[PDB]
Amino acid sequence: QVQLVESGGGLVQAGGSLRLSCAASGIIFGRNAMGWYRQAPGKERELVAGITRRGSITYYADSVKGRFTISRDNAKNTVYLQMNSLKPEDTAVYYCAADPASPAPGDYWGQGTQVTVSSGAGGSGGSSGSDGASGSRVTAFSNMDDMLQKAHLVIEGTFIYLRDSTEFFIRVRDGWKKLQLGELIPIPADSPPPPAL
Amino acid sequence: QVQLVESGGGLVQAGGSLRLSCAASGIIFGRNAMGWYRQAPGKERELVAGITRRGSITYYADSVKGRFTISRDNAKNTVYLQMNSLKPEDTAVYYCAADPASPAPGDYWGQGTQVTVSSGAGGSGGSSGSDGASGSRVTAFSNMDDMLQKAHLVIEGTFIYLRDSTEFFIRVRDGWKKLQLGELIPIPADSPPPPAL
Amino acid sequence: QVQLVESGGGLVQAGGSLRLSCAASGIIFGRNAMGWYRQAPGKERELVAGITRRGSITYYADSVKGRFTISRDNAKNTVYLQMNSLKPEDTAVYYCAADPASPAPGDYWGQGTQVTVSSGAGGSGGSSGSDGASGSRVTAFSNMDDMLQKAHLVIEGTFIYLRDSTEFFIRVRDGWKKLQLGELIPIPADSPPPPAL
Amino acid sequence: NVVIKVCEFQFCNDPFLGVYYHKNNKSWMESEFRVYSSANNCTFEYVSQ
Amino acid sequence: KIADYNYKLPDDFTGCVIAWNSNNLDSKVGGNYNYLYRLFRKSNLKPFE
Repeated sequence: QVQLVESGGGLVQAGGSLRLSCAASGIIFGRNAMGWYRQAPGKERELVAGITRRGSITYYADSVKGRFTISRDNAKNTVYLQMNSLKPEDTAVYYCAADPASPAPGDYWGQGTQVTVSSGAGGSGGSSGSDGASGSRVTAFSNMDDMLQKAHLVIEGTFIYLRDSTEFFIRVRDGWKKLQLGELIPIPADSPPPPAL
Repeated sequence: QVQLVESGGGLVQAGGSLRLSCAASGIIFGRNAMGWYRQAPGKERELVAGITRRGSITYYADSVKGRFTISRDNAKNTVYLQMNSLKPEDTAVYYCAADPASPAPGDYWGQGTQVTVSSGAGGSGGSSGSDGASGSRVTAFSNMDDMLQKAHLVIEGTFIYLRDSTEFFIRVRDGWKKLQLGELIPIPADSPPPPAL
Repeated sequence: QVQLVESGGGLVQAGGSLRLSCAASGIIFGRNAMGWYRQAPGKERELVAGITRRGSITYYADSVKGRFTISRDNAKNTVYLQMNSLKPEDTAVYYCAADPASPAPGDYWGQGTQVTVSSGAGGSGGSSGSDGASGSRVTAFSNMDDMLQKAHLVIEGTFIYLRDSTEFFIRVRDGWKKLQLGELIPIPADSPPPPAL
Repeated sequence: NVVIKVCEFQFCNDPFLGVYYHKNNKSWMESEFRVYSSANNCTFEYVSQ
Repeated sequence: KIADYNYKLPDDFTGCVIAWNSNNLDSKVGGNYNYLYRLFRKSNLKPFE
């Protein structure tokens, strides 16, 4: 719902296509697919387009057109979101999520992604659609630069994870531990062996 | 209460003795007395013997299916379950739970341990191999295959155990990292009696 | 409310002046007043003094016979707590606070610090109740002794918070995983930098 | 006997089996799933036969 | 998101709902795609389509 995981976006040109990837909770993941919500300071938040599972048939509002295509590969069980025939009017902050429901203005779904078409008005890390939610145990900060904030209040004994840089800290009495994590083990393809125990 | 950890068991012959080890939350583990509960119709959820908190008065249900001993020491106590003069009817999957407690299948307060009062079979091959109990930490899976094959609905930042590998790992960007070990201390219920501080 | 770090105090003769040291918590730091609380093991926490921000207006209670002075810096905020004209009757355990607060041992402000006036000795007299000899040795670990001895009296898998180092330690299935050492970065009450983060 | 099964099935104006049981079938407890567009995954909650 | 659709736990339900506190077992919920039902409909919505 919140803490959606996305890749892609940045600066693209009008025409062509842009393919975004997303993975999410069962609440989002298991529904029709993942489509698009977008907003910009000059554009009201709206549901752009969606799908009723893979087929030739996809749908979009007349408020914002585009024969957008949504698909799922089997090679990696994620959702690919492809926007076709982009125009500068498409520069917006995007969120890659299923069509039912909608992010609240009093909530923030995942990090988001910024997409800008033939400009460069987006794709600026640290701003909205590149600043949002991800996982934690007790608290998390986006960077060390952010975590610092606990050195500016009497506050200790915090289980800290840097949700946006995948780093592991404890805020301890007068200090922070700077803890080692080992090697990255890449996520493999779906295969059914688990009810084999 | 859910969350029992069982150990011991294995392949024993009739008579003699067999001691079971356990660990559990303080609502169970810290009790001066724990008893025997098992599943396998014919002797189903029966507590047939036990022993006092102090003294050596050993009691039994008029079914006479043995007279067992609850090993306890009122000096930083944990309980070990000692069975004496095992009968063929004492073959079951066992839980190590407090005397009024009733662990049973349908929700599984842990996975138990197998006591076979004969040769062969055992807890999924001689009672030495896989099969965990339950989680503790905020989420856990079982086996390597449990995770590796379908842990792709796992959102970045999630802190997860594999308590069938003892693995401590964190979901990071498109994979996992391990914490592994910084120091190793032996398994609980080692020698609770002399550190009577 | 929970956590306040106190030091300073000591043995003085009636008269003079005395200052406390404190890494002042937002509980009290940000208040319009931060003055004193005092208690004695014969009598529960009482108001001592508070202050109106900006100006020479202070108030003190008849809980003390002193004429204690509070001053504040309203830019690069810090509070100056200085006792003045201490009388024998002012012997007490002191904490930093405003007149109102929600003290409790569950809302611990640590141990505070003892101030003795013309006693000619250290200690905490004027008693009716107990506070024992504090000590250590507790299920919710307060020592390294506990980390080794009592690690054996808990379930396999738990995060253990050490309130005397504010560190987390991890008991795991079939062992232990200690977290790595790091940096000692001292705690200020506050510092100008947060809006630049 | 009544077979209630859910997967991607087809029926059209030219059925492939939809010929009166004079000389065909007179029993078949299997569904028609010889013709499907494929790449589907038949899964069920419950079926009966 | 699920209280408002399909199955809740009605008074005329033949069954028990058992839930307990365990941190054992995660994932494998998102494997459904052969189970979908409508939000917006003009043709009605029958429970659990």
